[PDB]
Amino acid sequence: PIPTRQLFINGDWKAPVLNKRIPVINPATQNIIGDIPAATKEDVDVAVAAAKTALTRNKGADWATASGAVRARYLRAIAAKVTEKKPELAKLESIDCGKPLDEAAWDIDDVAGCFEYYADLAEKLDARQKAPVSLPMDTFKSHVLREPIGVVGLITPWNYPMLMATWKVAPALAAGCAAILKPSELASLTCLELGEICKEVGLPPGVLNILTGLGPEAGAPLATHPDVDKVAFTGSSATGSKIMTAAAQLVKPVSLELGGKSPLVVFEDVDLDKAAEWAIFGCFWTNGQICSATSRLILHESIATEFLNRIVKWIKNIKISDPLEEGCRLGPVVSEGQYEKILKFVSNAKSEGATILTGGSRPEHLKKGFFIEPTIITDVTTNMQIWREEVFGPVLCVKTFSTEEEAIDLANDTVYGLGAAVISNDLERCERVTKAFKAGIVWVNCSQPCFTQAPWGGVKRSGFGRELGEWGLDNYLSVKQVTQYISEEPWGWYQPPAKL
Amino acid sequence: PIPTRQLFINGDWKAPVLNKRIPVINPATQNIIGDIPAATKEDVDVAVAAAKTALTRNKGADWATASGAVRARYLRAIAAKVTEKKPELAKLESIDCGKPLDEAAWDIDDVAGCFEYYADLAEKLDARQKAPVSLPMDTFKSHVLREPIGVVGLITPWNYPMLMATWKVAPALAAGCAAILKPSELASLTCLELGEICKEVGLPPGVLNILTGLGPEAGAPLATHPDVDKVAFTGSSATGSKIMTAAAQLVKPVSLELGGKSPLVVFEDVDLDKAAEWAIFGCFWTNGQICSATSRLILHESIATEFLNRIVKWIKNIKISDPLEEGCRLGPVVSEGQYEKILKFVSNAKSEGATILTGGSRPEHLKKGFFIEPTIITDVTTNMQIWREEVFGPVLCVKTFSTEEEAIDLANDTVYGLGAAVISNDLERCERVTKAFKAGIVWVNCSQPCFTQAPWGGVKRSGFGRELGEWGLDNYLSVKQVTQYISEEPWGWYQPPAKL
Ligand code: NA
Ligand code: NA
Repeated sequence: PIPTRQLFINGDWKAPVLNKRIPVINPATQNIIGDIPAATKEDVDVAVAAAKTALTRNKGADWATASGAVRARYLRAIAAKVTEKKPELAKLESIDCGKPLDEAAWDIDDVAGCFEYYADLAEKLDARQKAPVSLPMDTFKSHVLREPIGVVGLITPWNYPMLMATWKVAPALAAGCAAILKPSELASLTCLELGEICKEVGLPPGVLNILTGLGPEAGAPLATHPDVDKVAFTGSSATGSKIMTAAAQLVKPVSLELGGKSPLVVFEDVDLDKAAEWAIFGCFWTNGQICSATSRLILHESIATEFLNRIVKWIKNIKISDPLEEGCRLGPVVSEGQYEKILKFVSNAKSEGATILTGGSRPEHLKKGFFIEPTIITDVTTNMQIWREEVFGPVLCVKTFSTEEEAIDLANDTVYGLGAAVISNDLERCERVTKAFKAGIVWVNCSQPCFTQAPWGGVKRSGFGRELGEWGLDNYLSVKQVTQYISEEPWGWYQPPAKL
Repeated sequence: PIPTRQLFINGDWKAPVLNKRIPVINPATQNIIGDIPAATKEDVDVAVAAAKTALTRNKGADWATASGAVRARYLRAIAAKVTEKKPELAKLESIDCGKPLDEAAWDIDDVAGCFEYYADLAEKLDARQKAPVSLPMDTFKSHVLREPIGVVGLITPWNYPMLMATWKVAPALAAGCAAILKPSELASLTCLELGEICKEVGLPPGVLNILTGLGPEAGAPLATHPDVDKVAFTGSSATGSKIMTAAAQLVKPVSLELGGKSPLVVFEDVDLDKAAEWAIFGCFWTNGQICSATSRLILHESIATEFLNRIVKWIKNIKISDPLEEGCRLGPVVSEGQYEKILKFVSNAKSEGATILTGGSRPEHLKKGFFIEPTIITDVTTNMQIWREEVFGPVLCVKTFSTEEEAIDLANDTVYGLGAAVISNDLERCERVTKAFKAGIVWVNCSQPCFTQAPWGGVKRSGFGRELGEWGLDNYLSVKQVTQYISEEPWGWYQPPAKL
């Protein structure tokens, strides 16, 4: 059932030069279920060269210098193909990364949705070219051209395998770039299947190249390659640093989407079951593996007790099972390494004097797989590890407040600044807290809903630059100023040689 | 004559903590003519804290959360002061960095012009807040807020002391940020005078801090400070690499405007005198110390002999003297170190078999000061140092071509990609060569003219990001997405606890 593939390079399948391969593990069962190719520098070198050629081939006429509407057709066709293979792609996603099937299906709709969104942006791009710049002199004219930034390396995480890749691939292709996508080794199946869809769409060879493998072996050489114009990255802050470090040696532009410790602030004037559902979605959905997870509950003390009672009840209704099982609302975490790391976060918080209100370990009824109960940790102190560090599992901590000012202070109490959410019936209070949040994304009376139309990214230690929306496309376009002297007069700055 | 000043921190003059100072040298005379304060980490610490406080003070009401029209008035008032003090400021610039007085007067006009431009942009910004994002669902509403990015470190070079400072300071202040400016230790006089102008205008304390000193002592701590939100930099690629390297540790956003080896392509179908003047302006103007200098001449063989003859005639008419002298069209280079570096490029070019068509050493009639004659180097081969490395002095090297395609390949034969220029009466040929240039900035039928209204920055090894125009303002604004659930229906993703 699980496909066996090569690297996708220059329009076709291709064995890694050193022919190495790595396991595919199903997090729900812990069994090895196949393998994926493991790329090295010599594969990067081939892929990058293929990308270069794809940009220059035929004067760039098939891709780079073609009109946006031409690229748009390719992106619409990729979108229709994804929609066609939805049932299979969603199942491979759930198998590969462990998210509930109903989540994977949502992801696959949004992959198609993203390609279509950027296809429409590609059609609008042609009219955006040669944008006049108004000048305070009639002796010059100036305009702007928007050109493909060039060869791009795209390095993505496993929590939303196909979708994270798409967020980068769609605008990059829409802008006329040629991409090397390096998906997470923990979940590469659906990205490899993106290769097949490229073949079936007839996407020009070298325009998209997919290289699976270990981060240091296959990701790292993208950031140190003379012919890579930009690296776009989503994942850990630590890996971000390393990639940014390496790129510096060649002053290569890098964009970083990183993790966070996002706050959800819940005021007293709310429907408790609505606010309880959003809090669970904010921390436990995607099996807690959300970069922008509201993993810190900032809860008005007047309702603390009854909110926590309600939220625990909701947790008890969450069906935790194999992701493919009907009605699944929580799957296993992606891997053994993470499973053990998450539980260590829970025990450390126990060792520091915090209370496990609910959850804390694997569920009793599941013997195999990396399953963890939705955990709520209470009696939490500002200096505890649980409060400051990203857990990336179904683990929420709770602190209480009374004043709006104290809630904001607790909210902004972190080195990160990706997401933030406020829930209150008082809308002027929502706006006030919105403005006070030091985050790139703020949700009002919800937590987590993510639209392709709107800009996505962090402040402080959560990285920089925005993806999605028009920002997403602009990340892959280089701006060229064209300024023209239209006066027939000599510049007249230097003294001319006398005539005779 | 030459003012004596302290650091400018938190609205007032303040001695370095370790009270060190460093000399000011007149490049024209080589005399020590005064001194400037030399900041260290502990001064950066004080300046950074001062910037922080400045953003939060009175709930940001004076500056950060104030309307754009309020910051505009401060910017217009700075612009008026610069204009008022033009004669003294221009003279200070010339004495400090060595550029002809007529050039410094032009810089000071544009300093004022830049503040005025960004004042207009600060006003327009109020109307750009809360821009709605159009959603494919009636159950959510979304918009964007544009907030100050926060505490910015601004690190600038000596070739346009006040103007380069302004390119960063004006948009940063227009965006409601608070800035720490670290000017070049080779030319800090006019930037310190910006300090006095801030006092006189009543700019809120901490909004602009001016820290003079050594690169590693005063600039470097900006890139490693947890409270610095962004570093904006213009200077050498090597220093750029270092700043980007340090900033990566805290995953801090950095923008780099670096040097290049920019080409000028001159086709046979042109007025030789006009083309000659522009080639001189492109390489020898500002004493050849232009990041975007067209330091490689790509000249059509059919006109090569007679073009080179004309350009030599024009060069002989360039008056080279003390920058304050009436009619000066070439001053000394900024420093001894630069002086010696440039002469080494000329002799290394001779050591490799290239010809020195004109210039090559100091002028005979000037016994003191770091003067170098405008230099044309011919018989150049692509592997020569002179062809590939940035000289940053009045040194032009020449190569010949016959076909448009050969000229483009020569033009793009470089790791850099800041600027580029085409001169031809055939405007359709200009457009073709424009599109083909791998550069951020292209000049048609001229070389070098620079407008505040138009985006400025490089591709490849010349850095990333764009300054000036609306791009300049956006560099200092963080994007905040605000997405609000407006449905009264429950999210309905999770199974609710049974009603009893
Ligand atoms: Na897997
Ligand atoms: Na000086």
